[PDB]
Amino acid sequence: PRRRVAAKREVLADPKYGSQILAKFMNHVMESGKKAVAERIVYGALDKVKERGKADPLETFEKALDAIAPLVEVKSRRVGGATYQVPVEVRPSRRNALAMRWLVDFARKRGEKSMALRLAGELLDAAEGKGAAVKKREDVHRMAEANKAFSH
Amino acid sequence: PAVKVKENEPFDVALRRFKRSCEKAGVLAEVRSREFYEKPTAERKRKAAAAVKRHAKKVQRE
Amino acid sequence: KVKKTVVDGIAHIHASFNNTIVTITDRQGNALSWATSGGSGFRGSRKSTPFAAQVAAERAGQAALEYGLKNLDVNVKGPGPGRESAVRALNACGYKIASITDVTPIPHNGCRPPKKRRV
RNA sequence: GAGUACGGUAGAGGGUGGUGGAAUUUCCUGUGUAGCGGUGAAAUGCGUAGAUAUAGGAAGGAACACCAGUGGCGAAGGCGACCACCUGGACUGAUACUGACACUGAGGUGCGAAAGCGUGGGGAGCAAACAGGAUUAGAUACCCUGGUAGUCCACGCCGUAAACGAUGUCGACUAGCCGUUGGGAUCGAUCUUAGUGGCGCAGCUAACGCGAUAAGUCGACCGCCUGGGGAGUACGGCCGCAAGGUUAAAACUCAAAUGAAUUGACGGGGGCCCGCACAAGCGGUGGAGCAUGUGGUUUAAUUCGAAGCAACGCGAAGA
Ligand SMILES: [Mg+2]
Ligand SMILES: [Mg+2]
Ligand SMILES: [Mg+2]
Ligand SMILES: [Mg+2]
Ligand SMILES: [Mg+2]
Ligand SMILES: [Mg+2]
Ligand SMILES: [Mg+2]
Ligand SMILES: [Mg+2]
Ligand SMILES: [Mg+2]
Ligand SMILES: [Mg+2]
Ligand SMILES: [Mg+2]
Ligand SMILES: [Mg+2]
Ligand SMILES: [Mg+2]
Ligand SMILES: [Mg+2]
Ligand SMILES: [Mg+2]
Ligand SMILES: [Mg+2]
Ligand SMILES: [Mg+2]
Ligand SMILES: [Mg+2]
Ligand SMILES: [Mg+2]
Ligand SMILES: [Mg+2]
Ligand SMILES: [Mg+2]
Ligand SMILES: [Mg+2]
Ligand SMILES: [Mg+2]
Ligand SMILES: [Mg+2]
Ligand SMILES: [Mg+2]
Ligand SMILES: [Mg+2]
Ligand SMILES: [Mg+2]
Ligand SMILES: [Mg+2]
Ligand SMILES: [Mg+2]
Ligand SMILES: [Mg+2]
Ligand SMILES: [Mg+2]
Ligand SMILES: [Mg+2]
Ligand SMILES: [Mg+2]
Ligand SMILES: [Mg+2]
Ligand SMILES: [Mg+2]
Ligand SMILES: [Mg+2]
Ligand SMILES: [Mg+2]
Ligand SMILES: [Mg+2]
Ligand SMILES: [Mg+2]
Ligand SMILES: [Mg+2]
Ligand SMILES: [Mg+2]
Repeated sequence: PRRRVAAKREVLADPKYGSQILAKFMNHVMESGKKAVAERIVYGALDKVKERGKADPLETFEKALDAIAPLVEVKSRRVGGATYQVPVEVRPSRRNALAMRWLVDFARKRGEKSMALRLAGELLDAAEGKGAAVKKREDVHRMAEANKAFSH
Repeated sequence: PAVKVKENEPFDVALRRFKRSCEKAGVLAEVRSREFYEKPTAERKRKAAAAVKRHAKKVQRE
Repeated sequence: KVKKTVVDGIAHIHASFNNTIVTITDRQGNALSWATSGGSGFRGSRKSTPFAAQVAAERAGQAALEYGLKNLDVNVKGPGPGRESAVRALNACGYKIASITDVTPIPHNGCRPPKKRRV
């Protein structure tokens, strides 16, 4: 807007795990106002992660998130005569939402049985970085690096 | 124009001194003032405008 | 398969608006290594940016490091951008900046410049 | 009033020669190798027949950074490197001298930017014409790469410019304040001249504005105007080598053309500010079938109305 008066309502409604990042992932994965469906999907994926990896799924989710969080991104700018793209570093808050959005978007289109094992596969892949989300993050990064002549 | 490096001075005083000397010499101004031919009518017009602005600025302090 | 050594050379920066050219010679002015912002792979407006100047200068310095060259007199000529970027690029390569001079030519009256653009 | 004689001051005032440094270009030679150049982005063009860059040498032409200023000089046009020679004028101080010798000026006489013309030289950079590449619907343009006359010199011609302060020359009067360029006096200060700028009281003006450098108050002489077009054109005369210049109508046609200022609107003028206007996100329409309204076509009739946003599940909350 033009005022900068908009507030920031805080939502932290983790039922049993008591995690903040999990709550925002819930809000991201929720569709058409179906909270219960999101709860069941995310918890099934989490339980699959647990039954697969001996490590506790909390830290696996955290390290998958921290391996998909970008640092800089390319943004278009209207110079008045040319189509230019400038690299800008991410705001510390925005990278979490970017990672969540990328993860859910890439998980939505696997083609396997259900989003339980879809999100399970994505979390395992991004835990060390063999998922498509990490590849596209690296592609965005290499855009930003190849457009470093502007930088500023 | 030219800069002296001495007493193992860090590579921060060197560039600052070089820039200060260059702007003292006004190399950039002179080279910018010659990229195109600038006809004597425009000469006199620009100088008259500079004179009127300079006198207005001088008066405006009182 | 020809080899020769040299110490305490001079590096030239030619920084025009469109492009910047970096070259290295001895005190006798014999070319050893040169690099251009056009050759660094920019080919356009980017070629004018100071970052391209940094890349070209460091590339030429790293190419010329094969001859030793423990000392440099770097001299710059031209009003284009990247006038000082190439200096720091050369300092990154690991040379000793003995002196920095400008050799920008300034005619006293000279020939008349071209007609003014109407854009 | 006007002028003469005598010391000084400043100045890109004019003319003829000579000499400097920076830079561009071209040629030769060494090192070196894959780009240079240019643009809004490109391409033409220049490059492995070795370019650009880089170092040294040579040739030639032209303009004279910094000083530089609301600065100076000149009748105007105009005049910036340095030195020598020839030469005009102006400011400045005292004394002496001539004793109205003054102002203006139809005709005439000269000087007169640039472009242009003639004869002969010279030719680096720039650059009409021209060639090629772009942009575009087209682009005989703006942009890019080249490029001839010309720009320079000598002699001759041409006589024009928004040749402008859009303000003829000469003389005398009329409150003040702040600068600045030359020169004087009196004790940094005060006064006084000749210029060059900024404000401002009266006064003037349609208004803008001018205001001791009048567009105020007055004198002397000269030039010019009489609605807009046709037209500064035609014919005649006089000049010019030519280009053309100068003097200068009429028929016909219209009821206006015009100056200054006021309010609004507008701008690919400027400055602030606001709105799901962008940006940051979510979800759709435009693709399918069906419902519904409209346009068109058909019909005997498809009953009238609504038509950019501000018509089209609208009058019609029931053919
Ligand atoms: Mg150019
Ligand atoms: Mg060369
Ligand atoms: Mg040379
Ligand atoms: Mg004059
Ligand atoms: Mg001429
Ligand atoms: Mg001619
Ligand atoms: Mg001639
Ligand atoms: Mg000739
Ligand atoms: Mg030429
Ligand atoms: Mg051209
Ligand atoms: Mg050319
Ligand atoms: Mg040429
Ligand atoms: Mg001709
Ligand atoms: Mg001549
Ligand atoms: Mg004039
Ligand atoms: Mg007149
Ligand atoms: Mg008039
Ligand atoms: Mg007169
Ligand atoms: Mg008068
Ligand atoms: Mg007289
Ligand atoms: Mg008079
Ligand atoms: Mg008088
Ligand atoms: Mg006034
Ligand atoms: Mg009047
Ligand atoms: Mg009047
Ligand atoms: Mg009378
Ligand atoms: Mg009279
Ligand atoms: Mg009179
Ligand atoms: Mg008439
Ligand atoms: Mg009439
Ligand atoms: Mg008439
Ligand atoms: Mg005529
Ligand atoms: Mg007739
Ligand atoms: Mg005639
Ligand atoms: Mg008007
Ligand atoms: Mg408007
Ligand atoms: Mg948006
Ligand atoms: Mg549809
Ligand atoms: Mg359709
Ligand atoms: Mg109807
Ligand atoms: Mg509706």
